Amino acid sequence: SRKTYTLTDYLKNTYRLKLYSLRWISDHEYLYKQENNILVFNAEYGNSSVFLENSTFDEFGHSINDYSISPDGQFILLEYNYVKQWRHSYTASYDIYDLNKRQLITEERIPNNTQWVTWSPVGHKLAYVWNNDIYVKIEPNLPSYRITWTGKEDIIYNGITDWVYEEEVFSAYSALWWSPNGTFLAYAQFNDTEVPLIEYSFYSDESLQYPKTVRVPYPKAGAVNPTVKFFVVNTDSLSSVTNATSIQITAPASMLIGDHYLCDVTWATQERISLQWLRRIQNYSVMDICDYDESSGRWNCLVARQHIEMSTTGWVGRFRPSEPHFTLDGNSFYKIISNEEGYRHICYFQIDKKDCTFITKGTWEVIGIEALTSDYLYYISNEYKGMPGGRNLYKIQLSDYTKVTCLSCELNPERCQYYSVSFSKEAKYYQLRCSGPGLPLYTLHSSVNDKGLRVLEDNSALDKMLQNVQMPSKKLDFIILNETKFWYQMILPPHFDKSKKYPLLLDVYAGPCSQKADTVFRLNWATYLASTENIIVASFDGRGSGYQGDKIMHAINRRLGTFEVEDQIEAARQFSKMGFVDNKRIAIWGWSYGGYVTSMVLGSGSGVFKCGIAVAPVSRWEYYDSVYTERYMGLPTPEDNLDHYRNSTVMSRAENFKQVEYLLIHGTADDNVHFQQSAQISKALVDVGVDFQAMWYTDEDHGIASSTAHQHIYTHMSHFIKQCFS
Amino acid sequence: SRKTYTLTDYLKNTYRLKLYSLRWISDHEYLYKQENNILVFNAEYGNSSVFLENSTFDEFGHSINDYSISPDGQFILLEYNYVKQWRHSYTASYDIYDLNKRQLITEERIPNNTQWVTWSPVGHKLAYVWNNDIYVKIEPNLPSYRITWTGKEDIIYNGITDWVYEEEVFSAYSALWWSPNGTFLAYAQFNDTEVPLIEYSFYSDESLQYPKTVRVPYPKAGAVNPTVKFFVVNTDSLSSVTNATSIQITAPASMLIGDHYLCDVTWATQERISLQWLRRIQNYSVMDICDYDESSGRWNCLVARQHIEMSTTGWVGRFRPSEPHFTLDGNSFYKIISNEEGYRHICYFQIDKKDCTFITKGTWEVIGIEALTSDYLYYISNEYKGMPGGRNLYKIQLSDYTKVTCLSCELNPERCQYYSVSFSKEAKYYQLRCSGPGLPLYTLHSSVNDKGLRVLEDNSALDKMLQNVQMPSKKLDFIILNETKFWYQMILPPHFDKSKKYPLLLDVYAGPCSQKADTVFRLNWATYLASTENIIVASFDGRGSGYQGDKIMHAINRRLGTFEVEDQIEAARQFSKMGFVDNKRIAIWGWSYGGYVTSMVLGSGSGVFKCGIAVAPVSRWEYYDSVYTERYMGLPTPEDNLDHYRNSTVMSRAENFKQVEYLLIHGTADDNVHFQQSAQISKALVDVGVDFQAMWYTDEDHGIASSTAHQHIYTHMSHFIKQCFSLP
Ligand SMILES: N[C@@H](CC(=O)N1CCCCCN1C(=O)c1ccccc1)Cc1cc(F)c(F)cc1F
Ligand SMILES: N[C@@H](CC(=O)N1CCCCCN1C(=O)c1ccccc1)Cc1cc(F)c(F)cc1F
Repeated sequence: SRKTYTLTDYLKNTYRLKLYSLRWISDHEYLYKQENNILVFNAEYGNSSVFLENSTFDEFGHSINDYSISPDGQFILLEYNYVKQWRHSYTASYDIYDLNKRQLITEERIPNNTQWVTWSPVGHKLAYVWNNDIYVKIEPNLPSYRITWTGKEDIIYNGITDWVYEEEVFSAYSALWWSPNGTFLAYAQFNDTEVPLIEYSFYSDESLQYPKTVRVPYPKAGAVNPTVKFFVVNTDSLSSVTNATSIQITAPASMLIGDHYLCDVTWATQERISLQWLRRIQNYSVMDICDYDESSGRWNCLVARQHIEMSTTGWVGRFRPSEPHFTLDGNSFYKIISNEEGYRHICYFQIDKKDCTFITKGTWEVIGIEALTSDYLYYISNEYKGMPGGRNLYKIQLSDYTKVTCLSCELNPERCQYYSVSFSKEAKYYQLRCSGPGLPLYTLHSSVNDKGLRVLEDNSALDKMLQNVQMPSKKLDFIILNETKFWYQMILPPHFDKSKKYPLLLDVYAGPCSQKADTVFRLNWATYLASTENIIVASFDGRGSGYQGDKIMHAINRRLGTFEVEDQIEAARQFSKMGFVDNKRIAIWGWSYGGYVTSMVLGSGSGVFKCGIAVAPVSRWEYYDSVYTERYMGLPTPEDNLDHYRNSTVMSRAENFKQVEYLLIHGTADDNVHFQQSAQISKALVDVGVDFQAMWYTDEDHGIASSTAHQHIYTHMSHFIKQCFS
Repeated sequence: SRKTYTLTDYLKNTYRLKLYSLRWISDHEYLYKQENNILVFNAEYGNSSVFLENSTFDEFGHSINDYSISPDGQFILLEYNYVKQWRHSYTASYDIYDLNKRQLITEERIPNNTQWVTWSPVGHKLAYVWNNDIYVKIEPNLPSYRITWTGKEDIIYNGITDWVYEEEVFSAYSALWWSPNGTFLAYAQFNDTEVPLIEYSFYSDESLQYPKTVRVPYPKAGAVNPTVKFFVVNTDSLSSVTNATSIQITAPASMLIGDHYLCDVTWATQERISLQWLRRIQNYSVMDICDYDESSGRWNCLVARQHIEMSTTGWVGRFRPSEPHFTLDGNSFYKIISNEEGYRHICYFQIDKKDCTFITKGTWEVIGIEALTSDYLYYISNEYKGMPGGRNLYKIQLSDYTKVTCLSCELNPERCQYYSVSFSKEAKYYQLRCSGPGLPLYTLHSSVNDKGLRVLEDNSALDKMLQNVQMPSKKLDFIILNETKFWYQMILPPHFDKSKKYPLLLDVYAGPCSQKADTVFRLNWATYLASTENIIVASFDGRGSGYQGDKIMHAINRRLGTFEVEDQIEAARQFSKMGFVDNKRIAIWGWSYGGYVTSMVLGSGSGVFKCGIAVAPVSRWEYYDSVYTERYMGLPTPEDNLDHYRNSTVMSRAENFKQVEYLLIHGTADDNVHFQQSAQISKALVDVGVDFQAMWYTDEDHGIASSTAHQHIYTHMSHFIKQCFSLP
């Protein structure tokens, strides 16, 4: 009777989720990439027009992987020769096409191996980074102006982030921010001169005779950190004369006293820029608000405008201090910050008034501020039904905080409990995106009335296909631990009979401020495990998890590898007694932080797990990068937290692996969690004589994401799970 | 009923083979280390005396791992702070103890981190190498004389070999040879300046924050090779004046025309040194014989004394040209070289007469020349019973080649078919060492009559223990392939019943000039597999194997990865039809070259094997070192042999692993077969989508020999074999 969602269905993508990625180019229209051609839509009525033909670039000779249309609509940026670097960085080649004259610009071309390119927010200026230096192009076909002269590979970074700032703070390679009307181009500069280098072999294609040694400036816990400087250049004064003058914005003095980080940059108006700085001990941050001094030429940040955000229970912000959203005139702003009760809510600030006023409150949290008009502030929160794993769009009346309206809650409560949104330029319209618990549903709305204009994509195609297959169901609920509730989720096999006993796989991540129990619909490896292998796949959010208040999130401050691993153990202990769970067949797996936790759990000696898999695990915190590790662990010095750094390694628990079956997997070219970390785990297991399974993936990084490696690791892990369970 | 030889018995060494390692210090006495104390024995009667007390070094503060007594008997060299490097090289600290005055010498001490130390053959001079430079000490307590000033880590090596000369040509770190009475100290110097570097990560103890990158000058196939120079210094002219004058011995011109290697140095008399040179294409070698010119001060090598040794079927020598054994006056010498029929035999040379005369002949081979007197030449060969896997000591009368006597053959034919020997200084006595098929047996003999003086060690202790356990048996036999015989051996489970069907594990190495089928008694992993798991463990010697003549050994010249892998397949195919072998459960494993072969066999598509294990395998020849690879494969250039270099990779056979269960294992710090090789195998397997098992050993090298790693790999492989055979 009917088939199931098989491993091959997962690996080969037989059932695909349709999306509807649009890009607003104004307050009334958006672009819609349609594989071949790019269309422009009228939000109000839904009528479209071909903006760019599929055939426009046949005889280009190069495969284009992406394109960027100037705010103007006058030019289009073509990206090709894409070569991936880290999680966000990459280099490519670029050609600009003039839509005014259907020509391909041929002069003063952007160099090959360009590191980053971006239009100004208005008109058609360009800033790009090449050989670590910043360049500006006022017109697509005119010579470009060199802004920085200090770029040097692996040493001086202008306009682009070094390894740790990319991964841990800006989640981007770009370190340059244009002012709203494009007059100013602000940028950061990173000096990695004394940052040690992580080195590892990269074998490359078979033809390479000698393996290459990759070296990337990467500061591990407690090591020397990159240093940073911020600058602002006026792109209307480049003219031709001499080298552009970049005005630096320094300090704050409370930051200069020791190591610190630049952690946010947000333009407030044409002449006001805000900056957030974080001390190396990340429980204290400062926001400066700097104004352009037309007579002086410099930028001054009035101490009256300085705001301090600190924490006494932990670090500041979910992963870094949140970003400010300024009102039109730039004299006030809204920002998500922790409550006195420990819940993240929106607080209203006057740029020159120290105390703010919360506009939202309650035991739930604002996930993020989505749009600000002079009337309303739109935000996403998990307030609805009191479930931390749901997401809904709300709007709050700026003149009366009592008038808060939920805009997504009731649209289709059965199928939609997790939304994200995308507003037009002046928030006249917004696209709601529901991604669970039912199939994704994309809709378009107009802010004046909040009425739904139409359904953009309802995934009906996928729906027809999935009713021919025995799909698994998902249960989102909670259990109680010491007077506080903790949520969990279970992917249940089809025709789940609580009478029968099922094996159970604990899918874990559990890093600080994470969430594995939610209402999102997913087609993944767990779908296959439940549907075909009839394995229940659970996830639990214990101490340390986020979106539930600092009492739960900061529970692991300076204590990684303790409560989050114990709560995973307690959850499974509780699941085993549920009645539909086979005690004798409970397993655990995780990737990255999940791998760390999975390994700490298997070596805890609990005896609750038969077997487990850890993919690219951290094994000891001194091996991970400073910005992340230190944020939760402090410095690994005897005066600070070295003792716990030493008490929380997977290696120290080697002996207890005797009791379980373990699968350790790691990519050899992992630039993030160095192969080193699993190399030390295997060496410790060998030293006490415990047998285990292993698999290395040659040249794969932290994502083990090449087509073949991805297929191979899941296939390998599937064999492992079925064997431990049958 | 009784126990078996278990995996734990192997990993924990519960049944140990006793040895009797002696060291001759004269023609009448030898030393015998007895854990605590070192004794000196009188060969004639067997009476001993305590030479050095166990307690002599209690308050030394350092654990001593070895010691060397000067030829004199006057001093003793103490080795401590031993830190291993490659297969033979290491650094250590040294202290000299004066036995004349029971004192520990405290002045002008040998440096810490010394790379190599050796007494002169006579008296008590010392030569040692430190920071790549040569030093000489005329007296243990006097300032030493710096001989070389060019040493530079990883670049210029004086008196010590670089990585490839250590592994492939001299099998030692030492590159210095004293003359017979210690007057001259000859040495080689290696320049690795343009040799590329192999680089790999070394993780070290957990406390290392950032992994270290090791880099060692290592020339892969076809790359730039180290260059070499030979020198001779007179240690009686060091006196104090100035820097010692080292006299260089160059050429031969037939060698200087291109890349070449220094491949042997053998002193002939107090003033005559011989040297063998090998061209980079290793089918041609030249021997120079150089005499000290007292008036000139230099060394001249008379072209009349030059001898060429070349091969048209393959390379020269088993692994390099063999070494000469000179007669008293140094005007003649005996050397093992290939026959016109292709068999290695002893031939007699006049230093200035071009054509030699073979003194042994037949379809068997002389393994090595063991001792030369004015009367007789003592040698080891596999002549007896026509079995290439046996070893016996023979003596041939130098005045009449017809009088050859076998000295070991009949001593104990049932238990002993594999001997090695150790002669005293002037061959007055010799120690025979039997290592199979029965338990090892060590005996002492006197050459005058060849009578047995006494049994030194008969392993009776082990014998008592082994009769309480169900030990396996060993069968040495042959099968015929295309009119020629090929030997094999099988470790058979106890109470073997040819009626029952047994799973069979093919244990393979099969590199050029190797031999896995022999009469040696062994206690290893195969003993456990047969005794406890009742698995038959076989080994076969096919084309390319040695000790059976060049027709078989050179069969793979320029053709690695072809006939030796095919013959392994044919052997297993034949074994599967034997009647006591289960077709459905045949597996294969090998280490190193064995790993390469095992992988080529599993990827051949034969279907004969269900599963197999490859430990530290070579995967493509361009990744291995020049001296070894090129010897059998030529240069990897289109004009030469690049096509076969490309046709013989494990990676190209990836698709055929779909049919088998494969276990790939490699040490991440393997400086010999770089992890790189298995990294390319796994990446090729992943690319065609074939599932397999893997295990990396952090910081372990080509031997995966630390105590814990050794135990862990055998345990892991045992689980894999039992599961593939459906036991447990
Ligand atoms: N440093 C972590 C950054 C991180 O958690 N990010 C990026 C910064 C914003 C916070 C959310 N997070 C996401 O980018 C993300 C990263 C990794 C898994 C899921 C989601 C990445 C990370 C943490 C670890 F504990 C690992 F071992 C591996 C890893 F990549
Ligand atoms: N290069 C080889 C040197 C070698 O065979 N030696 C050293 C030089 C004298 C000839 C005999 N041989 C011995 O040292 C020895 C080494 C290894 C196994 C058996 C015997 C070593 C070797 C060859 C390979 F094909 C491997 F992949 C690994 C390896 F160690």
